[PDB]
Amino acid sequence: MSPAYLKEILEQLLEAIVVATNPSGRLISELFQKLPSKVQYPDYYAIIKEPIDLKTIAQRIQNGSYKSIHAMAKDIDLLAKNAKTYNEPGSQVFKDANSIKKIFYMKKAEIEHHE
Ligand SMILES: Nc1nnc(-c2ccccc2O)cc1N1CCC(O)CC1
Ligand SMILES: [Cl-]
Ligand SMILES: [Zn+2]
Ligand SMILES: [Zn+2]
Repeated sequence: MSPAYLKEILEQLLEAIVVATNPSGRLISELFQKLPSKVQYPDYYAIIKEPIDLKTIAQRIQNGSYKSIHAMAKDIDLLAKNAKTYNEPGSQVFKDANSIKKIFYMKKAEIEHHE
């Protein structure tokens, strides 16, 4: 894939995450756009050694930093793992983190397998 072709795929994957809603209409990605304040949420940075958010992933797409879909996927996995480490299982944030992963990998398969 050329860098320009790869970028279009990565943009479509991120878009699928950012537009996803639950049956009640809530944008499940909203909380993950921007990392919490280091001033107001210092425990997050004591616990999470490699913080990442969707804004950072979007910038990496614009910068061409990802050389494969897999590289973006690993950053999505890290975002979700961080959220699932900081938040209790069955909490809304924990569930939404898993939902972001499920959306990403479903969309990746739809793109990569379609013929
Ligand atoms: N409980 C949270 N867990 N994760 C995050 C979080 C954000 C972006 C990327 C990854 C993440 O893991 C943000 C959280 N809260 C934001 C709102 C605040 O009021 C309380 C903290
Ligand atoms: Cl992958
Ligand atoms: Zn992979
Ligand atoms: Zn097709």
